[PDB]
Amino acid sequence: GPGSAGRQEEIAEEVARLLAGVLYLEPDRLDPEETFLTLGVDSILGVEFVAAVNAAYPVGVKATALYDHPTPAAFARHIAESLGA
Repeated sequence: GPGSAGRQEEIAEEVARLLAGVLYLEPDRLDPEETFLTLGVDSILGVEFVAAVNAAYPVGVKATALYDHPTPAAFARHIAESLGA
C-alpha cells in the first residue's frame, strides 16, 4: 500500500518506458501490471530489453529474469532490490 512508496515505482516506470520501444509499442499502450505475454514479449525481445536495462541499471541481470518474473513491475522490483531502492 501507500507505506511502500519510493524508487521501486520510478524504476518500474523507467522499465515500462524502455520496454515499449523493444516491443515496437508505446508506453501509452502498455500497462505495468499486465504480463510480458500480453504485452507481446518473446525470448528474443526479452534478451534485447535486458541488454538495454543493463546499460541503464548496473545489476548484471540475465534474460532468465524475463522467464522468472511475469510482469515489468515484478522484474523492476528485482532491479530495485539489487540497487536497494
